[PDB]
Amino acid sequence: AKGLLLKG
Amino acid sequence: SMNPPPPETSNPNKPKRQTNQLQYLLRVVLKTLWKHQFAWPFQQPVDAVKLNLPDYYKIIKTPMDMGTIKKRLENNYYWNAQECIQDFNTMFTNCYIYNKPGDDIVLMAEALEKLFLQKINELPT
Ligand SMILES: [Cl-]
Ligand SMILES: [Cl-]
Ligand SMILES: [Cl-]
Ligand code: NA
Ligand code: NA
Ligand code: NA
Ligand code: NA
Ligand code: NA
Repeated sequence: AKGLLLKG
Repeated sequence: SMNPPPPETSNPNKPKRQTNQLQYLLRVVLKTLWKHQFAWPFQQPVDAVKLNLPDYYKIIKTPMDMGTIKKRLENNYYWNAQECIQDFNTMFTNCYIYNKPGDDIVLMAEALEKLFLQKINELPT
């Protein structure tokens, strides 16, 4: 995982 | 910490050409894959700086993304469709290698890859 959910 | 230079999308020493199969791949990217609901994480290189992923480019030494592929097709960078298909396989494999099973990003890649392979199985000529 890359923390993409944290982007927004 | 830093991002690498992104993959090249033009090269004055690499021969270029247009083929009907390469045109078909561009049509698939523009009409189907680019606007897919799961496309957005693949539309540009992984920004390890913004995402604070110091390990990404230690693990992924052949990065690839659909933004790069799209620009390569639009610039006629490829000689044949196989080069382009290999770039797609690299993009999907990188995602599976860096991430882990059960990650939502892996599910997104798998769904995009399933659709891409359906379109490959319909390639012309
Ligand atoms: Cl993620
Ligand atoms: Cl950087
Ligand atoms: Cl070709
Ligand atoms: Na989001
Ligand atoms: Na040509
Ligand atoms: Na052709
Ligand atoms: Na990392
Ligand atoms: Na080839």
